[PDB]
Amino acid sequence: MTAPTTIRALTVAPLDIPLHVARNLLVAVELTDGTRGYGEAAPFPAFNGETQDMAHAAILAARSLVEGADVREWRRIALALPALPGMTGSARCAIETAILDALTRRARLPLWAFFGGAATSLETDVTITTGSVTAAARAAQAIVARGVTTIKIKIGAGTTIRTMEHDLARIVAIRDVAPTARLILDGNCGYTAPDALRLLDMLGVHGIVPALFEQPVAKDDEEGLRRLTATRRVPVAADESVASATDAARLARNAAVDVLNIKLMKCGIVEALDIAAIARTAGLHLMIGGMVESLLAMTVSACFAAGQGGFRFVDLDTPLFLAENPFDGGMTYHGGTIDLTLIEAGHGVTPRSP
Amino acid sequence: TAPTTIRALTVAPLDIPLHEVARNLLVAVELTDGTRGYGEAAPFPAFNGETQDMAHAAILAARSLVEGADVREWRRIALALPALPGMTGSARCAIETAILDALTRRARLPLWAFFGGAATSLETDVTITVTAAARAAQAIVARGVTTIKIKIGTIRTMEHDLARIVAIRDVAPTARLILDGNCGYTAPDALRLLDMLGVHGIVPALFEQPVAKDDEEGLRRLTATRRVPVAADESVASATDAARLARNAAVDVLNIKLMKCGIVEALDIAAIARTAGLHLMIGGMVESLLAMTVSACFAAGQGGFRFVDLDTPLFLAENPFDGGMTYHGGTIDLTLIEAGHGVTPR
Repeated sequence: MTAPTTIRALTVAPLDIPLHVARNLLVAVELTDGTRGYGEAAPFPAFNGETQDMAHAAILAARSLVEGADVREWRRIALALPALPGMTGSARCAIETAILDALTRRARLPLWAFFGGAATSLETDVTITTGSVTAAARAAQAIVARGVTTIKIKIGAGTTIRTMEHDLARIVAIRDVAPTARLILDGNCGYTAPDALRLLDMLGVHGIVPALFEQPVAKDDEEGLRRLTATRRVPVAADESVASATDAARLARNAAVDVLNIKLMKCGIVEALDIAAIARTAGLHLMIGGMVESLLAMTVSACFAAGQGGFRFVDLDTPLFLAENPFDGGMTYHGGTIDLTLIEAGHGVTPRSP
Repeated sequence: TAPTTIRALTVAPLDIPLHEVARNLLVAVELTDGTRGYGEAAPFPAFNGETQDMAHAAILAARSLVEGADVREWRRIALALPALPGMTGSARCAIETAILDALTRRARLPLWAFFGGAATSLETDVTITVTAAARAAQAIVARGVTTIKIKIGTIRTMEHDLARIVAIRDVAPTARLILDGNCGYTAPDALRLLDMLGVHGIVPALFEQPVAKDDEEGLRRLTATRRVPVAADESVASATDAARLARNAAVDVLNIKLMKCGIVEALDIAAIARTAGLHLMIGGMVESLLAMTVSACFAAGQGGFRFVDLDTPLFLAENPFDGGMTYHGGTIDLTLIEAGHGVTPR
C-alpha cells in the first residue's frame, strides 16, 4: 500500500526570467496522492561560484534520496542533501522549499504559519545599483513615490579616494531626495577596514549616519568586520561571511557583526532556522535577503521572516525589477509593504502556462 | 471569525496517582471551527517552588492574550506569554502544546512531522531511585530496556552509591548507564567517584548534572577531564544558558525538558546545541502520557537525541487518555499518531 505523503517525482526545468536574464531552476516534487510542492533555485555565480548547470546537476543527484522519501520527514531529507557530492546551496534551498510546500499545501497551512505566524506582513526596502549620481537620485525618487522608507545603496566592488567621493556623491543626492529614509550601505566585500571607515566620516561630515553598513570588508576579513564593529558608530552586518549556523556561531562569538543577513538560497531552510536561533540568542539582529529571485523564492523568504518574526531589515525587492512574472499566487506588494494574508496553503505560488 | 481563532482557553485538574500523587493540569484550547487541542502542565514544587495552583492561575490569567488569537500564530503567542502576569514555565509549555496540538490536529499533521520527522521511534531508558537497586535492574531488562538511569546523591556515602551501581552492573552487565548526579557533588568529589568506579571497570554512558546549578566551572573542569561525558540539567534552562554553557565548553550534553520553558524556547536550545556540537538528552518532570508524547514527538522529530529519558508514564497507576505514543519494552513508537500529538481525554 502506497502512502499519500510519499514523494513520487522530483523534476526540474529551467526558469530563465528576463530583466530590465536570470538563469534559474524551477523544482517540483509530487506526492503519490497528487499534491505538488514547488521551490526555486536562483544560483548567482558572481556571489559564490555556483551556476544553473551546477544546481541543475545537484537536483538530479538528489532524486536518489528524495524520491521514495516521505514529505513528513523534511528534516532527515534536508540533513541528507549536503552529503551528495554535487550538492549546492541553491538546490538545497529549492528542494527544501518544494518539500515544505508540498507538506503544507496538503495540510492547508500557510507557510508563514509553519514558520511561526509571528507576523503576516513585512516592510521591505529597495535596492539602488551603483551608477551615476543622476541615476541614484532618479532611482531614489521612484522609491519615495512607491512608499518605501528604507533604501539599500550599492557601493564599491573590491579602490581610491575618488571612487569613494563618487560613492559619497551618490549617497548625498539620495539622502536629499529621501531625508527621512532609513539608509543601508551594501559594501559587497569592497572595502578595507580603514577605507570603509574613511567613507563613514565623509558621510558623517555631510550629516549622514547609515542605519547599517552591510559587509564592508571582504569575506575572509572577519577581523576588519570585528574591527569596524568595535568602533560602535554604525551597525555592521555579515552577508557573504555568514553562510552556515557555524559561521553565525563564530561571528557572534567574536563580536564581529551586529547584524546577520539570512538568505535561504545560500544554505536552505533547516539551516536558516538554526542561524535564526543563534542570532536571536546572541542578540544579533536579523536581515532577510535573497539572490536574483522571482515571487517564489521571495515569498518563501517573507513567510520565513514574518513567520519567525524578529527581522529588523528586510530586503525582498527583486520581483520589482524583473520584467516578467511566470507565477500565479504568492506574496503581494502595496508600496513597500509585503502582504501574506491571502496565502492559505503552502506558499501559494504555482506555475502558470501561456 | 476565522475558523483558526481560539474560542476558549481551558484548564482542569489532572491528578494522577503515582503507582504520592502528581498534581497536574489539563489545558485545552478550542477553536471557532470546533478543533480542540490539549496541553499538560506538570509543575514540580520540589524543583523550582512552582505549584499546581500557581500555574492554574497563570493559564487562566493568559485567557486575555490567548482567547481571540489565531492558532496560526503559535510563535507570537508563545513569545508573549513570558510577560503575562504570573506566568509559570510549566503553563507556557502546557499552553504552547495545546496551541500547536490544535494547529496540527486540524491540519491532519502528526506533531513529529511538524518537528521535522527526522525519526519516528525512540529508545528510552528507565530510572532507578542497595538491594532496592538490583530489584529494579532486574525488571527493567525483563522489559527489554537497554539504558538505565541511576539516580544518586562523604567518601562513605559515595561508597554506598558505588555499591548500588555496581549491584546494577552485575545484574545488567551490558546496559548503558546514566548517572543522575542531581547537583549533588563538587568536582573533586565526582572525579573521586569516577576513580572508584573505574576500579570495577565501570564507565557510565553519561554523568548528568554532577555539580550544583551554579558551579558551571565545576561542570567545566569535569568536562575538560574528557573522561566521562557530562550533561547539564538544572544548569540549562533557556537558550541563553545553553549558549553560555557551550561557549565555555562547560558540558557535552544538554538535557531539554519542554516543561521548563516551553517548546519555542526548546527549539532554540536544540539549535544552539547542534551548531556547537553538543549532544542532547530529552527528559521531563512527572508528566503523563500527554507531555511525554509531545516530548517524544519533539526528539524524534528533530532527531539527534543520544539520550532519551521518557519513562514517567510507567510509574503511573492510571491513564486518563486515549492514543499517543506506545511502548514496546524500551522502544517508543510514534508511527501511529496521525494528527497533532494524537492524545485526547478518555
